[PDB]
Amino acid sequence: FVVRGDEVRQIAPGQTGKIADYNYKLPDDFTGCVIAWNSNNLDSKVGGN
Amino acid sequence: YAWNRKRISNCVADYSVLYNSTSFSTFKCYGVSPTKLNDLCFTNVYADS
Ligand SMILES: *[C@@H]1O[C@H](CO)[C@@H](O)[C@H](O)[C@H]1NC(C)=O
Ligand SMILES: *[C@@H]1O[C@H](CO)[C@@H](O)[C@H](O)[C@H]1NC(C)=O
Repeated sequence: FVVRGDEVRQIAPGQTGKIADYNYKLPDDFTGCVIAWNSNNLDSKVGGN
Repeated sequence: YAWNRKRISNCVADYSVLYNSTSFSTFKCYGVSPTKLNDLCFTNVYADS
């Protein structure tokens, strides 16, 4: 998925916020990995995507 | 250097009201997990802004 930058820290087992409560909610036993990278070059339109 | 500090007094502390106001880049919590912040009552609270 694509999120806001200040919200990447919300993609973690224990987190609260709009993403971690209403949107995604990673489990407490995730046993995986979270890759995240800035995509302002891709997911951004000159008028705003 | 001259940081403020205030009492919070009687309150319901629901950070959900702040969700479409600004995204908190840093929301590290110590001694208390964020997920439990909605199931707790605090006898004293200070701001330190
Ligand atoms: C708060 O909600 C309104 C209603 O959709 C929205 O237009 C506004 O942008 C929200 N606040 C922020 C900071 O996004
Ligand atoms: C913050 O204060 C400004 C100016 O009074 C106001 O325009 C804005 O809506 C306020 N934001 C919130 C979340 O109350």
